[PDB]
Amino acid sequence: LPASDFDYNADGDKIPVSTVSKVKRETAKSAKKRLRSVDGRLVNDLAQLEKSFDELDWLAVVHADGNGLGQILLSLEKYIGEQTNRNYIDKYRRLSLALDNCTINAFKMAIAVFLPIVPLILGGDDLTVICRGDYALEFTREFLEAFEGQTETHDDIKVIAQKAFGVDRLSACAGISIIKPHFP
RNA sequence: UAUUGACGACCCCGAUUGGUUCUACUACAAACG
Repeated sequence: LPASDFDYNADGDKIPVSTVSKVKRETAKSAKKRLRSVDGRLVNDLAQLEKSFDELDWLAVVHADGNGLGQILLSLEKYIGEQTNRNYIDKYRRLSLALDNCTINAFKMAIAVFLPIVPLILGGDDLTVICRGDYALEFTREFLEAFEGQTETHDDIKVIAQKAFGVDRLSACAGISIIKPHFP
């Protein structure tokens, strides 16, 4: 885009930026708050990992994505049980909230493996975070074990998954880059 | 029953270990005000 505003690069030099880029950077402040608020152990900023954790020799972007919700929602009329509108809304709504809670709860469990971890996106059935490298396969194993364990026990998912796939759980998968800290 | 009647060199290397252990990329420049 054309330049419209000025902002500061990571070196702190003033640079030309678009109004798109400018409003994104303005909002990163409210984002970093909300992500940290999930758990006090979390680090607010990649800069704050660099402050608090100079020992790090590696870093890992984790990206994790929930599985099957789209096909369930495309078919949810089958799975609500009683074929009535009032039940559809309730089941649809609670299922959607339940997966957000499962992702949050599974995340607050998994971080016990470390806290040198910065969340980037954390909501719905979808997670991505910057971990301490050489703790991310273990954090993601623990997260995916805890995401299943959450969706097993979480009543609002349990019965639907049973009718959808014959087991009372959902699943998620993860990509784990594992990167040296200055790498893009 | 125990006689016949003297010659002649050999060995030339043999057995075994034949790799073992550590370091396997490290900082960077692009990420981050």
